[PDB]
Amino acid sequence: MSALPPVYSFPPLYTRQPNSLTRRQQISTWIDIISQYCKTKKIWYMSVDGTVINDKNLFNNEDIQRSVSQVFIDEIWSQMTKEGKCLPIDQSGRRSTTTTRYFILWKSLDSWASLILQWFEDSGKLNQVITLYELSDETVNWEFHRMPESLLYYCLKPLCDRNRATMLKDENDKVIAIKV
Amino acid sequence: MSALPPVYSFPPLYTRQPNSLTRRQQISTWIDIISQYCKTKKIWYMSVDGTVNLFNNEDIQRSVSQVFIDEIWSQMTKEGKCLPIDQSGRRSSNTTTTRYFILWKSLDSWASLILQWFEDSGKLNQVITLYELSEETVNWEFHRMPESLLYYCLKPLCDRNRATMLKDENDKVIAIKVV
Repeated sequence: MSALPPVYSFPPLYTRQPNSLTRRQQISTWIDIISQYCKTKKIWYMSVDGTVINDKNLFNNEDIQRSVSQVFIDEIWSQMTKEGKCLPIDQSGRRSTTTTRYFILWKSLDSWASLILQWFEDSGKLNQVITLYELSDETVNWEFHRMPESLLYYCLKPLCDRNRATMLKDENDKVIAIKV
Repeated sequence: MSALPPVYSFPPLYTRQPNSLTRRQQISTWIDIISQYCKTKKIWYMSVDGTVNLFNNEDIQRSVSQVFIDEIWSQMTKEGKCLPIDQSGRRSSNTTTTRYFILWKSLDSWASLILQWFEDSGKLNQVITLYELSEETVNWEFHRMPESLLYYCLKPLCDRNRATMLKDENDKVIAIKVV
């Protein structure tokens, strides 16, 4: 129960800082604000310009009348990407081939992998075949509930490695369900 | 969460901001940094100048002006995030407040957690001292809290008629019973 910080309204933050050292910190702060934000609002996608997609822009502070330059924002993303805090995706899968938006990873993919895997066991379904769609129905209500399927797919992949699961695709080789 | 946020190293923060609006936020950010710091390092006292220090960033080579710091404290005091005290107990600004009791947890809040322990330990009728309350049965967030400050968290219990305090020959609260 938190979302946006008090520093989120501190102007000097929106101004990029000339200084390898400083900028390095300032960016972390932003990285951090992002995760915390998406996390509490249970959001998953962020457009490169900061727009939030809903299963509303975080770099444009209306109240403070300030906005982070795209130039900086980009620095923010890469940095966040280098750190594994976000995932570059295009009109669908992992791409940073015209990456259009980001999958904010406040929880590692492997981490999500576990929590989902967990669910499966903590619900005995550890042998059945459930779809990704139902993965986000009434039965689910762990942090990952409502997570897009495309992104859900990336959280399950870890289960395919670690040989704990097998995915099932439809006629158009699209993952639709999975058995763990 | 560490003792210091990433913003703790963001210079612009140490510079006071000319602006009722802005400063107001900047201060909250500092208030916040303090609580969070003290909380995780399980610290309780902070000297007005910041000695825990926390206002003098060595790595960043930057330090908040006392002027600002004072604004920080009052603001933090208005909010009830801290408690002003002289070498003794609660003591107002001028009235020689020498240090602060950082309230990362409201007094009423602490009040509850302590009350809680009592019930969660059935001792809800006995007479335990503040010393034992701080120093081998206690291990909730309040474990190790100074007695003087512990006293202020129990007071709420005297109000709400849930407890009675017992002082020694030198009218010093030593124990308490919170039936």
